[PDB]
Amino acid sequence: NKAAVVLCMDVGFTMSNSIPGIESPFEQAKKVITMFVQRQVFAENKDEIALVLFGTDGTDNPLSGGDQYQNITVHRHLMLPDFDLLEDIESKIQPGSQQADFLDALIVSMDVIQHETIGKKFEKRHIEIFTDLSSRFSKSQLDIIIHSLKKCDISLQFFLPFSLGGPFRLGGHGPSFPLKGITEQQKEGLEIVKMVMISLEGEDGLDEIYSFSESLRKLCVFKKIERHSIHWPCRLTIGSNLSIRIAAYKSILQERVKKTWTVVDAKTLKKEDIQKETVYCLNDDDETEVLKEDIIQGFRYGSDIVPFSKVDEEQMKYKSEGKCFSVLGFCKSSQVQRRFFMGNQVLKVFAARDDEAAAVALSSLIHALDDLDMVAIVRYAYDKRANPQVGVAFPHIKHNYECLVYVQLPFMEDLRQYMFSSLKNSKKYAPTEAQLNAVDALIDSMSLAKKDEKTDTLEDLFPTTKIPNPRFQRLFQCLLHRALHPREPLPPIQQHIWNMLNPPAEVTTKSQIPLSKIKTLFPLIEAKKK
Amino acid sequence: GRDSLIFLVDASKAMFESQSEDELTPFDMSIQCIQSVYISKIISSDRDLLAVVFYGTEKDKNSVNFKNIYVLQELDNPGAKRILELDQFKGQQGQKRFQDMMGHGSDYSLSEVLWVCANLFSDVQFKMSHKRIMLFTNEDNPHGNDSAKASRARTKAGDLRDTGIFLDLMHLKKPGGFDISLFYRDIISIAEDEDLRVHFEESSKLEDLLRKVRAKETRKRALSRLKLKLNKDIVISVGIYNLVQKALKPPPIKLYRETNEPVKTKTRTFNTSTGGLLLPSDTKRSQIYGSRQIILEKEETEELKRFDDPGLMLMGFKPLVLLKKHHYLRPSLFVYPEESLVIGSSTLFSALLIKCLEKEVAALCRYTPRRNIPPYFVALVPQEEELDDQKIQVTPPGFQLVFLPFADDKRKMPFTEKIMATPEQVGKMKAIVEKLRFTYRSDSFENPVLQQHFRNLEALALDLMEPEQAVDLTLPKVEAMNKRLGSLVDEFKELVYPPDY
Ligand SMILES: O=P(O)(O)O[C@H]1[C@H](OP(=O)(O)O)[C@@H](OP(=O)(O)O)[C@H](OP(=O)(O)O)[C@@H](OP(=O)(O)O)[C@H]1OP(=O)(O)O
Repeated sequence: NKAAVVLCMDVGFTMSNSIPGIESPFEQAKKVITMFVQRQVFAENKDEIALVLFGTDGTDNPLSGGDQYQNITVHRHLMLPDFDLLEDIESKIQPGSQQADFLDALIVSMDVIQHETIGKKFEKRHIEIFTDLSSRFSKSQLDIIIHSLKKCDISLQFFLPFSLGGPFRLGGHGPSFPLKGITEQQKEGLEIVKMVMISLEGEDGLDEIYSFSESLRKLCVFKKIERHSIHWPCRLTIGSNLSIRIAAYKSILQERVKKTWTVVDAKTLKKEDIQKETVYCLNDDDETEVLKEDIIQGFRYGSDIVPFSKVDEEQMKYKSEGKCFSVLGFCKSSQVQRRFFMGNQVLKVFAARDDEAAAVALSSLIHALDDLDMVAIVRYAYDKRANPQVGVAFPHIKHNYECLVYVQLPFMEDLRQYMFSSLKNSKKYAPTEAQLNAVDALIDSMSLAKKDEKTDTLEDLFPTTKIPNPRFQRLFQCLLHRALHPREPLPPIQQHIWNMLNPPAEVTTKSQIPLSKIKTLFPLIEAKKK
Repeated sequence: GRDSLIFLVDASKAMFESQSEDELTPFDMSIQCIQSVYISKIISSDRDLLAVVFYGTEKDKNSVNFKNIYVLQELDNPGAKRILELDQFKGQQGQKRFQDMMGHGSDYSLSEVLWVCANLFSDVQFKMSHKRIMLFTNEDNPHGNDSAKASRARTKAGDLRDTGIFLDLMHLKKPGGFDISLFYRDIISIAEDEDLRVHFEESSKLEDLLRKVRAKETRKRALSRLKLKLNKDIVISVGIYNLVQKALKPPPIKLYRETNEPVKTKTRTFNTSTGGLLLPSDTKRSQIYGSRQIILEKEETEELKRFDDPGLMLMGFKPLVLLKKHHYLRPSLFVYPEESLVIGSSTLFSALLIKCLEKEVAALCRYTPRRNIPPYFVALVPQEEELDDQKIQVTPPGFQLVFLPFADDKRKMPFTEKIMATPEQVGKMKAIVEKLRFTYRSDSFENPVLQQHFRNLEALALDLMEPEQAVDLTLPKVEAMNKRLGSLVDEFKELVYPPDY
C-alpha cells in the first residue's frame, strides 16, 4: 500500500572532485536525487521521504550526542515530498568539506526508520546510498547492521560513481569510469558492500549496485517501491469438464501522463470563469436551433440513416456470458505471425495463487505447448460488459517461473489488404553488386550486439527496453523549473538525456566511413514541383 | 478521397453451370462476393460509390440503350435496399429469379459494354478519385467469332486506360482453365510499374476470390510519409501504413425527433468569461500540485514535448534473436519506400532489405510521428514477401515497424517458487493438444459486437419482424471438442487433480 524511503547522500569533500571530462560525483548524485524526487512529487504518491547527509561540516543526527556519527546532518525527516525539498536539494545543499563513515550514516538511517514509522502502515521500507567509498571506515557494527536489517526487513541499494564491471558522457551506455582509477580505499569499501549485500539479498544482491551514470537510464531507484499490479482471477476451460483456476496480470501497459493540462484565464488564472455552451440545429438552410427533446439518437448505415433509441440499443445490444477465458484450439506457432498482434496490453497468466494442483496442471500445459511448439487460441472476456476478444496464448518458460502470455488478435474487420509491388523483381530498382557490398559493410559496422566470450551469447550494446520514457523526465524538469523560476523560459533538454537517447559513440565512429561510401554510391535527389 | 467501382458481370450459360455439385455456381460466387464487398464497405463506413452492371442479358436496361446490357445500379453509396436487391439473386432460387426477370444468353460487343461503363462514370458529379472496373467471367475468348468486335474492344480498352480507368479481370474456374493470354493480355489494366506476369489464378473458392477482390479493389491509404534519416546527410522517403486497425463501432449521431433530419450542433458558445466569446490568447494552461499552481502558455506546452523533427533516424542494427515477441506494445505498422519525394530511394531501400534478410537482423530507429511528439524506440524488422498458392499477396515485402516498450511500460511479476510437472502428465497434455490441433488463418474470427449491432441496424432499416441473432464463431464449440477429446480429460484430471476439489 504505502512505502517509506530515506536517501543517504555523501556530501563529502572527496565526493566533490570533478576529474576533467567527467562531472563531479556530487553533481551526478544530485541529478539522480533530482530525478527521483521529481518523479515522487509529480506522481503525488503517498510514500513519505526522508533525507540524511554525511560529510557535512556540521552534524544533526539524533545520535550525534556522544561525539559519534559526526558530520552527519538529517536534512529532512520522513515527510511527504514537496517543492521545498527540490529547492533545498538543488540549492541549499553544498559540498561539505568533511569525510565520515557511511556505516554511521546507516546507523542513523535505521534509527530514523525505526523511530518515524510509528503509527504508520508503511508496507515497505527501503534505503538508498549515494557514496563514493573514498573514505575509510570501521568494520565493527556491520554485523549488527545486517542482523538488524534482516530483523526489520529493510531493503537496500547502493549507488557509486563507477559500475561494478572515450569521453565519459553522463548517461551513456558503453563506456564508464576507469575501473583502474579507484583508490583502493574504494576497493575495500566495495568488498564490504558486496559482502553485506550478498548477505542481504543473496546471489541477486550484486545486481543492486549501480553507477550514477548507469542509474540515470534505469528505473532501479523505484524498483523497490513500485506498487505491484493486482491480479485478475478467472478460469480457462478446455471443453466443459476441464478447467483451471488462474490469475493474470498486466505485464505491458503504455504509461500515460496522469494529470492533463487545465485551460484557465490569462488574467485571473481561473478555470472556473471559463465554460462552454453549445446549440443544436438542423443542417438545412435557415438554421433553426433544435432543443434536446427534439433530438433522438440515430445511426448511419452507409447512405441510410436509422433512428435508434439508447433503450432499444441496450435491449438489442450483444450480451456476453460473463467473465471467461475459454480456449478454442491450437495451431503452429509459425502460423501466428508476430505482426498480427493487436490490442493495447499483454497478459502474463499464472496459476491461481497458492494452488499446487493448478500449478501442476498449468505447468504440464505449458511444457506440452513448448514441446509441440504450439500456441493456444483463446476467447478472452474481461467482464460481462466488455467486448469479448480472441487472441493467442503462448508458453513463456523461464528458470524461476513459467507463465502463459496472451495478446489480443484481430478480427477480419480490422484487417486491411493492400497490394504492394515487389522489389526484388523491379528492373529499375535492382541494386548494383557494389551497392550491396557497401550496405553489407555498413550493417557490419552499425551492429548493436556482440558475441561475447565465444559463448555464442549476444551481449546487447544498447538495451532500449531498459531506457524509460524521456517524456516524463523532460516534463518534470520543465514543471519544476517553472515552479521555481516563474519568469524564466523553459530550460533546454539535459545533455544526459541526449546521451541515453543515442547509441555509443563507437558505432557512429566506425560507421562514419561506410556512410560516406553509401552517400557516394546512392544518388538521391528531392522532387521539386507537384 | 472518393472513388468508385463497377462490378461488371457476365450472364451466360456457362455462368450458371456448376463444375461439380459440391462446387457452387460461378454466378452465385459473383453475387455473394458483391454482397460481401458491400457489407464490408458499410462496416468500414467508406465514402466510395458503387454500382453493378450485367451483360449477356436477354432483356437490357441502360441509359444509352445498348442491347443485352443491364445497368442494375447507378454509382452510389451502399444501401440496405441494394443489399436486399442483391440477396434476391443468391442461391439456386435467386438464380431462377434472375433467369425469370433478367433472362440470360445473348450476343454482345465488349466495346459497347465498356462504352456504357464510361458513360456511367461520366454521370458522376463529385470529384471521383479513382476509376476501377472489375470484371467477372470464365470466358477467355468473348469474340472468338467476331474479330471486329475483338478489335473494337481492344481499342476501347486502350482508350479507357488512357482515359484513366482501371479494368481488373477476376477470371473463374472453368473446364479447361482460364488463360488471360488469349485475349485480355492487352485488355487488362496491366500495371506499368512492373511486369505483371505474376497474376491471380483461376478462382474456385468463394473465400479465395473474396480475398482476391478485396485485395485488388482498395487503394493504399498512406497514414504518413516521413523521412528515414540514416544521418544528417543520407535521407529517404517512406510511407508508413497500418495493416491492422481496431474497427470501432461507428459513433451514433443525433437526429431530429420527428423529421429524423441529421442535426448539427454548429455551436461552441463561450461563457461570460470574456462575454459571449473568448479569445484563445487569453487562455493559459495550468496544473495544480499540492497547494502549488503552475501555469504555462499553450506554445510552452507544445515546447516541452519537442525532441526532434518528425521522421525515422537510425541508430543501429540488432539481431532478431535479441528482439522479443512478448514485448508487444501497440499495433505494428508497415513501411514501404516512397520515391514520390526523393529519387532513387527504393533502390537503397531494397538493397538494405535484402542485406538485413541475409544477416537476419533488424534496424533500430527513433520514431517521431508528427511535430512535437516524444519518441519511441522502434525496430524495423525486414519482412520478406510471401505469395499464396493462388498468387495472393499474403505478406507484403518491406519493413515491419515494431514498437519497443519503455522501462516505464515494463511491470514486475510477484511470485514465489515455481513447480514443474511429471513427464507423463506432459505427454498426456501433448496428446490432448494434438486432439485439438487446427490450422489458423487470420481471416477466421468475426467481431460478435459489430455483427450483432449491424444486424440490428439492418433489421431496423429494413423493418424486419425481428433482428436476426447472428451466431458467434468465437464461442467455443464446447460439445464438439468434448466429442473430439473423449475420455482423455478425465484420465488427465485423475493424474493431476486430487480426489477433492
Ligand atoms: O537483462 P536481460 O538479459 O535482457 O533480461 C531481462 C531483465 O532480467 P535480468 O537483467 O535480471 O536478466 C528483466 O529484469 P528488469 O531489468 O526489468 O528488472 C527481466 O524481468 P523479470 O526479472 O521481471 O522477469 C526480463 O524478463 P521478462 O521480459 O520476461 O519479464 C528479462 O528478459 P528475459 O525475459 O529475456 O529474461
